[PDB]
Amino acid sequence: SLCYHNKLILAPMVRVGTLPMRLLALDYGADIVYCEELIDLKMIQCKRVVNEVLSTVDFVAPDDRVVFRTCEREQNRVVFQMGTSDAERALAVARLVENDVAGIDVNMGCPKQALLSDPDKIEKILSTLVKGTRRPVTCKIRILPSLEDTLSLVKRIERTGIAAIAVHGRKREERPQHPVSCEVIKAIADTLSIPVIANGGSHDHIQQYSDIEDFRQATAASSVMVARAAMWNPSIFLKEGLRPLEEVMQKYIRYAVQYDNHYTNTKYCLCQMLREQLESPQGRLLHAAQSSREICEAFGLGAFYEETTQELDAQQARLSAKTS
Ligand SMILES: Cc1cc2c(cc1C)N(C[C@H](O)[C@H](O)[C@H](O)COP(=O)(O)O)c1[nH]c(=O)[nH]c(=O)c1N2
Repeated sequence: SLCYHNKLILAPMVRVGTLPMRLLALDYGADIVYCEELIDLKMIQCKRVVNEVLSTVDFVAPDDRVVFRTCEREQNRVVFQMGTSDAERALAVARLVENDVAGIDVNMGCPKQALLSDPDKIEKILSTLVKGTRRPVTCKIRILPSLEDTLSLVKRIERTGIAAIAVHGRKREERPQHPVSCEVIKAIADTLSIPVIANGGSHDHIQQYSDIEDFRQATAASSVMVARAAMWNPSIFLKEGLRPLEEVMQKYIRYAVQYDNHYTNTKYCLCQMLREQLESPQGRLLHAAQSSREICEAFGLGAFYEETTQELDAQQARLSAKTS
């Protein structure tokens, strides 16, 4: 049901791509939102729990930590990314989450101790997945050192029946400071019979909404996935123009509290948004903050925090045995 053509996509990002960021990207016009990479070996340990208090579906590890949290609002739009090096374990993890997500993605940059380097194994993991789940299956790659090797590999990958491929147009051995190769992404999109999601354009190509469609045309790709630009301000997806960072940060913080996001993750994401402004008044208050309450107070959201905490407590009582 998920279509990968002509879309704006939030790229998978460790730490950044937890539920609050995903929901905020959807608010601002992203069509598809990837979660952070999560490890198959960790996910197989988790229990699926319907959390009626938060109105979420939680995947909860044996140490009681919530590894992945989702909700009905993103069900039709969220793509689950795993790091895997074992076909049958990947498939078990996909079946664990498949009823709560719209797509399953494999990060080819992830090791086998990169998967990208081993077409035999890629073909096995991806064909096992494609055959075994009712959701579309994608993968995400970095380009190889030679143009010709890159084109042969993607032809191999494509024959596994995946629905789309995201291509970060940088070689493994080069920083984000090196220019992105639109030439290569164009050659891949020209070659492949499946949609290609261009990636790697933030900063050097993508500073405002209209840069996204420009990058898509330069790459001749079907869609564009955005990571760093969205991490800095997820209203990058909004056709009408960027929103003021204060509005965005407050909206982020509200989601983080309403979905009981761990405060260290909330703080990490805010620090990425405030990257040029750690010395601003709010920057310094954030730095000192050691709890979600203190994060909220740093942004003028103390009354919001108290009220929401009371709401979530009252919801918990309402939904307990005693009320029955
Ligand atoms: C903080 C952070 C975290 C991650 C990443 C990046 C950043 C900045 N990236 C890579 C990312 O998806 C993307 O390919 C690159 O950042 C290039 O695209 P942009 O130019 O940033 O839009 C990444 N890639 C991936 O496949 N899975 C992941 O979970 C991560 N995590």
